[PDB]
Amino acid sequence: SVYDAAAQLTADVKKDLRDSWKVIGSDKKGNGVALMTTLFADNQETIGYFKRLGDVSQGMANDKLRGHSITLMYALQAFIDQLDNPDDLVCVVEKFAVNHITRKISAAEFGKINGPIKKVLASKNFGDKYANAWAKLVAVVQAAL
Amino acid sequence: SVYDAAAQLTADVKKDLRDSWKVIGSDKKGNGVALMTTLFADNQETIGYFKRLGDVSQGMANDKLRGHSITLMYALQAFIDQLDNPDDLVCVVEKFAVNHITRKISAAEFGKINGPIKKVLASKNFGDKYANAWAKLVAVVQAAL
Ligand code: HEM
Ligand code: HEM
Repeated sequence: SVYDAAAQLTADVKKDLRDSWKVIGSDKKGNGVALMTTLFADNQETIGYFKRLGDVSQGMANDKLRGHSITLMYALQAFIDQLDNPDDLVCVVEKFAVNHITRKISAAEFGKINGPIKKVLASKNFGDKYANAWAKLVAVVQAAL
Repeated sequence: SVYDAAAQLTADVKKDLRDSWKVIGSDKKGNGVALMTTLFADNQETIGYFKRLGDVSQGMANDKLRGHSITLMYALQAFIDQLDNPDDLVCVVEKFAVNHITRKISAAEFGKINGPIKKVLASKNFGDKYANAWAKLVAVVQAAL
């Protein structure tokens, strides 16, 4: 359950999330778009869920993609900000899951974001330790889908 | 249209928005919930749009309401962060409008949030000067609906 997955965020895992986010969340537009383009490149099958965004290969020049990418980073920001209180992290995660459930996005489908995150982290000199920490966070959202 | 509404966001308006957000945004859970509960108390009819949240009379103690309230504050954070680049503000505001248009929330209906904002600001001692600035930000969103 989401309450059990949230308890998997141990002390060091939370610390690593904060340390990496400090750098990554420093450029929400840049890292946000990079995150989305990497997803579409490594998992072309997910582009179908984003028909409304139009020509996704345009990248930064696509206003709708840019708007979505920026917005996505604020959701991550919200998660990081709730790490201190498990009860608040959970209600924020379930709130966020509502619309993804409506789009019929499964836990397995959501998990495809781990690849893009690992690559963006690596581009910033953050290794496997950090990618695994983020996977743990993503797993909390997966438990709610 | 949205671009034109953004044009009303002058240097002084943006300054007052950033100064007031520095305080209001420091307690997203507290002020977020205060905003929602004030909206429900002053305009009971708006509760119709929030059936999913359940017993909203519970306030902060209602996990779903608390979850939605915290999340709402990150949308405002996004707007505030894009104030210096109209191009980014616009794409973020339009991205934000998508779900509200789908819910059939008109510009007039959305405008009902102005009262709650004015009251929350006043509780922190931010007068009409600041309330007018925020009304202008809400007007940019209204232009997108
Ligand atoms: C780090 C992971 C992710 C984050 C933080 C994230 C964040 C968001 C946010 C904040 C929104 C806007 C609010 C809403 O409508 O729910 C959204 C929309 C959306 N998300 Fe997610 N999401 C993530 C991953 C995914 C994945 C992996 C998929 C699909 C395989 C997905 C599909 C969608 C779709 C289709 C939309 C609507 C886009 C539009 O039409 O503008 N999301 N997501
Ligand atoms: C400045 C004011 C407002 C902000 C910043 C805001 C922010 C948000 C955010 C971030 C979400 C989550 C993403 C989404 O589903 O779109 C949302 C959801 C929603 N908003 Fe807005 N909103 C505002 C005012 C309103 C108003 C006035 C209404 C209606 C009278 C409204 C009705 C809704 C509803 C029904 C949801 C879904 C709630 C749920 O079932 O969890 N919003 N809003």
